[PDB]
Amino acid sequence: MEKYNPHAIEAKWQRFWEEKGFMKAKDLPGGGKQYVLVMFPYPSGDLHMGHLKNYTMGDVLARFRRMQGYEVLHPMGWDAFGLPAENAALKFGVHPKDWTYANIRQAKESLRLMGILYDWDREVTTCEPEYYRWNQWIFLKMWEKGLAYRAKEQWYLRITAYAERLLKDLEGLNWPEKVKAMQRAWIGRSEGAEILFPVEGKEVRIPVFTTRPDTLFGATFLVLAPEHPLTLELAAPEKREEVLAYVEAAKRKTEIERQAEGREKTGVFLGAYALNPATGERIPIWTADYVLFGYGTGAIMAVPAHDQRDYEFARKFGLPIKKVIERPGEPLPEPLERAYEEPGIMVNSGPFDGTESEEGKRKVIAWLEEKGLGKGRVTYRLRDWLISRQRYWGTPIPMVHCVVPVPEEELPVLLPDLKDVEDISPLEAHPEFYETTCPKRDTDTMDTFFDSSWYYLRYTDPHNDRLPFDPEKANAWMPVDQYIGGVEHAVLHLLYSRFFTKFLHDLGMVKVEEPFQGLFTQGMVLAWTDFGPVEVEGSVVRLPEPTRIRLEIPESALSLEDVRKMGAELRPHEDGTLHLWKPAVMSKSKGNGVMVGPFVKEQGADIARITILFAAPPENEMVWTEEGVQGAWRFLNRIYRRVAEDREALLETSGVFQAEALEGKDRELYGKLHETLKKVTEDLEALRFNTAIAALMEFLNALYEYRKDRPVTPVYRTAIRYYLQMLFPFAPHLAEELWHWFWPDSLFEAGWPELDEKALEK
Ligand SMILES: [Hg+2]
Repeated sequence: MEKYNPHAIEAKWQRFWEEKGFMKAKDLPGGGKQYVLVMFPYPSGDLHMGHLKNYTMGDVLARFRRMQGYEVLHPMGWDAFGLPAENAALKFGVHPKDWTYANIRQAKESLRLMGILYDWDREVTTCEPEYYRWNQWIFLKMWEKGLAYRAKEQWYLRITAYAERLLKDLEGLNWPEKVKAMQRAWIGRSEGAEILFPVEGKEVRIPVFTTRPDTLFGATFLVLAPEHPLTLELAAPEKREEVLAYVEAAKRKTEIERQAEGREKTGVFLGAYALNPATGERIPIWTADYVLFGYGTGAIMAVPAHDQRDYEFARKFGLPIKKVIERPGEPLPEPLERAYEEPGIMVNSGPFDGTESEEGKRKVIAWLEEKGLGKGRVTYRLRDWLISRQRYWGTPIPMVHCVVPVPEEELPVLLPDLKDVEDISPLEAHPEFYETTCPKRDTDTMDTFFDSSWYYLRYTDPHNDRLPFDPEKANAWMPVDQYIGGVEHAVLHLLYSRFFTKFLHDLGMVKVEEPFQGLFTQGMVLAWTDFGPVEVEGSVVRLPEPTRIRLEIPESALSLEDVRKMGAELRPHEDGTLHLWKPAVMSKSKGNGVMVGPFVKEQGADIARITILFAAPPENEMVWTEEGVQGAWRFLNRIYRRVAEDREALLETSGVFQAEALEGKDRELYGKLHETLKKVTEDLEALRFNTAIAALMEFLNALYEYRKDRPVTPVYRTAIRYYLQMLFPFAPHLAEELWHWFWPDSLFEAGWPELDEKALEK
């Protein structure tokens, strides 16, 4: 009897599935659908098992949903723009376009060889004009809606205008809490307050914003930015000269060097005074370079005792320092050597004395609103999105500097046609490019994050040359049911995407306001890596510089316990010394990547898929090991052997039987079959792919145990049929192969087995 052999059968089925177009997505789903999306990769060459873990996950879900009868959209594309292609050009002296298309061909083959099936008709390549013309289109619509502006002097997207919705809409979002929390923390909603300071002898009252209203009684002076309209106006007669000069000198500088840590503290007393609303005390008004006009109201109240910058300023110019916050368990030192910036208890704050700091902010705000001295104001840490880039390989900003927007019908604004590779601001060295008539071209390209903030919508209508996409098509496929990928480092991408969707929704183009209904997070794939020799003495491990550098840690010494805790192990080398080994993120740089092409050629696709899928929960990190590979071989070998051994008998057997009439082991098998179907189905729907495989391994053992006592029976034949259907999503090639031994059509046409509720009883 022969044995399982991945070679030949896999290439056979891969072509079969493609030609049959089983995974082609309909233009408009009708009565349900499933949109399975995996984060598209940067076209940087051949992929390794780390990348394939995500793509395999997507293929499993897609095949499963397809078998259930859903209309499935599982597309692949390329995040082609960016620096990678540019660095390559400067290295190999090749056009970025050529390097990209070559890498695309390789990655595509790697995906195909793993048995991954996409609707390639919906392929997108971001570096193509057919795609980035729509980036420019969207950019104009944002400009037209006041969401895109220029500021000193690059372009920005007013994402902060959606800060509140980006935060609020998270509540109804069914994502992992850890991801939602990272979104919340990045946006950073904070409770603040705008306080009004009356100016002695003047009509004007100076507005000041602060997140520490709890320290109001400690405000000993005000500080206006030099560019503040009140700096010169309030400047006393015998101070206007000095102030005027300072203001001018301030402009000659930049906000970076003004807010630069280390520089000496400079400033000028305006000769004018303000009244502290809380104490009614008279405080001097100053102007200083460290205060910028762009933030808050361009003016701040200074609380030396609780803000280190104000402390240094007060100390340098001899300004009063008043303590109003203390630690709960001890009074502050006297005199004060530095500012105490942490929460505590309010003191020297009139009626607020003894009030806990955080709660005190609310009391003071509420107090200010009642007396009409100030109001609560919400602030966000989230800043606007800087999209301007001085690079060649990117989407050109559709703007002209006569600042006029390029006409919608004149789009796209194509990139210059080089002559040199070193020729790559890059757009500035192209006179025949920026030289145009007013309706000079902008010489900046868009941050590639712009490209990826809506690619999932383009997939719904990839060939539309009139709009980024037809609302009808997009609304039919959206939202994405499961977005697959690592999130640990995708805070921005997720935020930017949600932003784009909400904007496109405001334009009436998208029904939903949240692009990803579900996040299928994937942990990193690791691989045992040799970091170098070490020297051990007692419980201490000395790390030679080369070894320590590869590990990227500050310790030149580790305890045996530290080594264990990090998941490392000291292993004897033939060189006669011990080396420190440890699972490390699989990446080309680390030189620990397991390339798809080579592996599949030497082993197989199903073997790789099972190795990845069974290693651990998808959300957890996993280590690719030869042990896992052999375990995969063993499992596939046993499935093949079981069916091969009973092939002759199975052929002469009918699968028709009466469940109620089953007895003994036959009835026991029927029960186990359906319990397995339930576990596998629910594990798949819950994204617990490793446990689904475990259930299949367990049921395979039950099949072997059954055949010890019973022959090939109708119920057994049905169990084999169901098994192959349940196996298809995980190891599609072997499943399809064995299926054709007894059945005519493809597993894609067999559907998903129907669960028998009653069989689960008792
Ligand atoms: Hg391109």
